[PDB]
Amino acid sequence: TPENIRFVFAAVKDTILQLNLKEYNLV
Amino acid sequence: VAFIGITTGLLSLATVTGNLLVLISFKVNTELKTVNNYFLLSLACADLIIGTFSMNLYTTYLLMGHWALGTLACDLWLALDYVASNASVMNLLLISFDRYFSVTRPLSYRAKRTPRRAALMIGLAWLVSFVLWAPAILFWQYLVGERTVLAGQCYIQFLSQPIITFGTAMAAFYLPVTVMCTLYWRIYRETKRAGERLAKLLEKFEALPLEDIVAALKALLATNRPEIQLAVKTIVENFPEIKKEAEKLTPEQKAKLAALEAQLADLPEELRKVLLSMYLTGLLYGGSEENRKRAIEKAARTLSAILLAFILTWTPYNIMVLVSTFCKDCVPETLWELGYWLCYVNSTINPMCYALCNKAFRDTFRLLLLCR
Repeated sequence: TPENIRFVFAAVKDTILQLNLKEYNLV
Repeated sequence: VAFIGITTGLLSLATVTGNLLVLISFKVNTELKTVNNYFLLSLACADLIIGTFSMNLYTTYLLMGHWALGTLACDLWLALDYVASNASVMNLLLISFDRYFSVTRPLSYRAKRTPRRAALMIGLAWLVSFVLWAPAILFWQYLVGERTVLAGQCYIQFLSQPIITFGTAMAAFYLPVTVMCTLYWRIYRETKRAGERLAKLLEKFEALPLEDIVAALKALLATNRPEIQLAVKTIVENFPEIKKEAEKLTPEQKAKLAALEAQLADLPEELRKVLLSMYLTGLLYGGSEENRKRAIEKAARTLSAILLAFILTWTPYNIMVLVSTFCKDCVPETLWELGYWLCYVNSTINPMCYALCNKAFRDTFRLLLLCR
């Protein structure tokens, strides 16, 4: 559903953000 | 006399070897070639230039009473030193900008900049530094009434310019010394909020149905966007690394992850990889206060170290030259040389405090040093 897909996109964006923080060792 | 020469040679050797090791490592292994490391390489090159052509040569002039290498050598060395210093500052600022834009626009930024664009930005910063500093000094030497500094001195004549000296100093450090602070403060805020909204999202995920999760993920993936494909590629290629962090995760809830994988056995890569790499990161970094507090404290400590080091090492000159055209002869000439040396000192610590932290160099440099 629209809202569900929006939440999924938010979650994947957050996962990418955590990955990016990890890659800088700035976690 | 011995102490001065012994505290400068060791510093020069340390800076030179530290930056040369990074420069070689960037072309000594295929693992650090990532585009994110180009800024580190430029910063290391600028620091190496400083440590190999300024620290030793400044110590030479400070030990004796005059830079008797002639009006050419003095001006050229001075221009090279200032250009290298501003190159270092610009590279630090650019690294800060990339750090800020890599946590606030993850998909957009990661998908809106590939290779050449980064090299373009690095070259732009270098050219900005060169155009700001190198031309003005020598063009003034040629266009001023006369090159009137001293028969053996090497200090720049631009120091007596309320509209220029203060202006240059501000545009060189007063702007980046605050942009870096603001950007890193925003990064700290957005990594606290990131943890909070990740914990909330993970709780909602736990409450949400699984079949709907799969359907929504598949529908989002089908409408491939410019960046969603890149994020999928990154997550899938990194997944083996993420799983290793699973062991670090407590076994108290390993049943949940195992079960989620069990139902996710189908859809091998497109759904299973992303779904697991999302659930695992959510569980591990949202968690509760126990882990979130430790993570935020570690991030804040690293940020504070990186910032404070530069901010406290690069102020022994900025403020002393701001007063210089404010209080006439207010400083002791003996002190000036201390801030002069402190700037170089910054240029030395910088590779250590920026490159080793990545921890892929931490072992690679040691292995290269052992030659095996």
